[PDB]
Amino acid sequence: PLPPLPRELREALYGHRWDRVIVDVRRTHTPVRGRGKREEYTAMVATGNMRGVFGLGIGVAESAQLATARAHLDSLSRLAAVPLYRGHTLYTHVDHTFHRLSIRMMPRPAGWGLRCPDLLYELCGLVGLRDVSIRVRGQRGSRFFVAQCFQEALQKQTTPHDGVEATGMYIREVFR
RNA sequence: AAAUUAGAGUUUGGUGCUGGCUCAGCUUUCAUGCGCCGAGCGGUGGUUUAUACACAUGCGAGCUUAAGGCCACGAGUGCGUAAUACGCGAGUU
Repeated sequence: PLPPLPRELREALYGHRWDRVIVDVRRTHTPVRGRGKREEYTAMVATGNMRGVFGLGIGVAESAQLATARAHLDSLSRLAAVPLYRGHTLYTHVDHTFHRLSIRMMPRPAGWGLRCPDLLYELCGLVGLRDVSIRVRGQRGSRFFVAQCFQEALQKQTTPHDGVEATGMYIREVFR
């Protein structure tokens, strides 16, 4: 089989910096009419550029290298952009729930460090979150749902630069 | 110049739930093995944790002009007490 790569993505791999993280690789099972038990390796690859554009890719195949390569290229096909404060923290408090998992995410002032669970440490270093305290609640037994949940939870927040043109009201003085 | 939330493994042919068990965290013992006991300056800590069990012996309240004058402060334990207790807040005959 052959995985796809476009033309205009080939200004980006020559463009931004990039890092790659496999989320988890999982072996599923199916007993099938005719020959027996067919398995697929499902692989989940995250890819960011450490400046606030994040990507996820889920891939399914028969063997582990081909599965991780498919999810590797699927993530690099699928990128979404996430606003940060100066590349280290998120704008608001963030709460979200994918499948039924209660993530709770807070901003922290820069130089707090990442106080953060296992895979989400590489995830926040991937997209570029240097200073965030998180906790995940509910059944945390799946890596895939915390990855997808984290992508949507990043996409939830609100940006202040879409106001100053049209609110008549200037937005500055960040002194605590 | 206000200093502020870590999970993972475990259940099933697999997936997700459902809550439980465990490990990684910090603190804690004259704990129990195995090993050193070089020497000094120190902090500190033992509620002999328990027995409010039985105490050998020695010492802990004597001072002072026979006689008289002053020795209810210090130390220990938590039996009893669920409220004249203890804490907090007002006023006192």
